[PDB]
Amino acid sequence: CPEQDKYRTITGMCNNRRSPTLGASNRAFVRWLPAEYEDGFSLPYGWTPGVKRNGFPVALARAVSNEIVRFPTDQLTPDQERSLMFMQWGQLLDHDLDFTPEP
Amino acid sequence: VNCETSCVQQPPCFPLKIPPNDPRIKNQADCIPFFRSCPACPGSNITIRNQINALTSFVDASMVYGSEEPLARNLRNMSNQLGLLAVNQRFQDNGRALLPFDNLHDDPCLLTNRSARIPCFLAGDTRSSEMPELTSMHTLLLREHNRLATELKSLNPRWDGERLYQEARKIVGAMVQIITYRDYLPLVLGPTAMRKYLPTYRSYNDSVDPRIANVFTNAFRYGHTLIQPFMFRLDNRYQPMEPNPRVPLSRVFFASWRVVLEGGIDPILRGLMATPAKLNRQNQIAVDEIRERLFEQVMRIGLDLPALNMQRSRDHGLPGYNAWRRFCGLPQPETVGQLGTVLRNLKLARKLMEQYGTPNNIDIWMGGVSEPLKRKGRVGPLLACIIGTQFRKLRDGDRFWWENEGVFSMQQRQALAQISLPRIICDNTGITTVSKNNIFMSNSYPRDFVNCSTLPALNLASWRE
Ligand code: HEM
Ligand SMILES: Cn1ccc(-c2cccc(COc3cc(N)nc4nn[nH]c34)c2)n1
Ligand SMILES: [Ca+2]
Ligand SMILES: [Cl-]
Repeated sequence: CPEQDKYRTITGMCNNRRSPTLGASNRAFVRWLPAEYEDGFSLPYGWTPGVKRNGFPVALARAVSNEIVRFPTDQLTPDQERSLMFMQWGQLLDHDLDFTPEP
Repeated sequence: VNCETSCVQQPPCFPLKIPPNDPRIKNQADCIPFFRSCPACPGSNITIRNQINALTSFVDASMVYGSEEPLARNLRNMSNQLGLLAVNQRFQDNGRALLPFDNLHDDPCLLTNRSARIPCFLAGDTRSSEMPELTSMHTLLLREHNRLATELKSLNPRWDGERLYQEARKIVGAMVQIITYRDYLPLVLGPTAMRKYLPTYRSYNDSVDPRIANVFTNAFRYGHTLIQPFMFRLDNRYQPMEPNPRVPLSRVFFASWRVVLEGGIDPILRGLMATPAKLNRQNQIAVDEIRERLFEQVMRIGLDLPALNMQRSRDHGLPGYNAWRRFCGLPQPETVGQLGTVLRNLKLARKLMEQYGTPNNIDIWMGGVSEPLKRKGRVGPLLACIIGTQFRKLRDGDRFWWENEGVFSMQQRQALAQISLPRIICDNTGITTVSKNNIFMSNSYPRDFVNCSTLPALNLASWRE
């Protein structure tokens, strides 16, 4: 860490001088609550057929989508007080904050 | 093994199985492809599985510059000491810049159109090409960097190639913070949460952890509910620019050819400012373009984005709805009656309670988007908390935050506060009729539209050396 600095680093490194990898790139997400898994450490809920979550069976995301997210597109209520640019900046800002890499 | 074509559940695959009597997939053996998120610790049985953020949590405009040193260089125009960002040397938008092209093996953009043979673009974020409306914002921000670099070069010709890039970068990131917290966030939270989770900024705090919370990644996907099933292209008179003025979203994903060979950024931005966003309603959550036809042009099957969000939250081992309500100090519904009261919709409470069994098991995005919106805000109290809590941390925990003492002068700060995204559109496009402040509210032409002259530009006089 340099004693005096005029600009930001490219990796976010050194923004916090005490914990220099805080907010920096290619580092683990902070957790605001402990993680919740089938085995308690790795396997996601839904993983093992049979295994229930908090006493209840694990609902398929596709089924939750089919039954709670689906509607006929012709019925779409347009927002009066919001532009499509509002939806668009959120994505642009999100892409400044997080990217969970996959294999 | 190969999540892309295989429906077997061997790591790193976690494929989404098809339920009986599915509206689209009649093949039960088939499934939605899924690649588990990368572990911060591969193979360990001691650490509780966590995931990586490949980006700088900071509102520093890393989607412009890059969050990795090699990509920060292979994005700059190294041929001159004008410190600009490199551009497309093969294509232009009425003489104006276009983001450069990226060398890719498995290029998704090329599969949207064989005949055009237009690949993905190259920005500080791999997702720049995912949609032309996003390519538009990306193209605008790069243009505004070279535009600032030039306006600073003529002001201080005694400045080198590095100083120019850094000083325009500084200003860019600051404009991202200004539009985020002053314009975007109040219209996300509403006035109530905006005063609770984001009170008047005091000064930088080194004891505030500026990382992104594992939850924020799934929670901030609330925007999926604001998705319009078409890309809206508009002429210089804000009228349906033909051919293809309402192009279905399943034919716009990755289609980079639509920017280069179908009008450029200008018709996309006009249509962005003038078209209303989709309204999240308890019975109308997200569109079937993203729910049935996601990346349909580039994949063996179209994905279901709202479902991906849910499986992803399980992959990230996220605690359900009730855990987060508590985290936020909000009541925790335990039954359909209680949830009915929480959601202010018993029909939804019953449908969710049928799927989940208890609201404890309700996947964070599912429960967050199901909640009724705040006053003047586009989320309920749970997402307002998660989102708000995170943005508080990214502001007070940012040592290069625009308002912080030393980043900019008393003078530059005065200059910077005059900036707005319409003004950014005025200077980087051939668009003259612009969204009258607030850009994110304004959605009807000409009722909420003004001219480029009626907007003050950013004075870079305080920047002189
Ligand atoms: C263009 C329309 C959009 C599409 C097609 C889209 C698509 C996606 C997809 C496919 C993912 C990864 C899904 C997964 O496999 O887990 C994703 C993640 C994400 N999206 Fe969206 N999205 C869009 C708009 C937005 C909007 C409007 C927002 C918020 C304002 C947003 C916020 C997020 C966030 C936070 C993530 C996780 C990012 C990460 O860390 O990797 N998205 N989106
Ligand atoms: C290096 N590399 C690995 C994967 C990619 C890549 C590039 C463009 C789009 C996509 C899929 O689409 C999204 C993924 C995501 N994690 N978040 C998003 N938000 N909107 N769309 C999103 C993945 N690049
Ligand atoms: Ca960043
Ligand atoms: Cl190029």
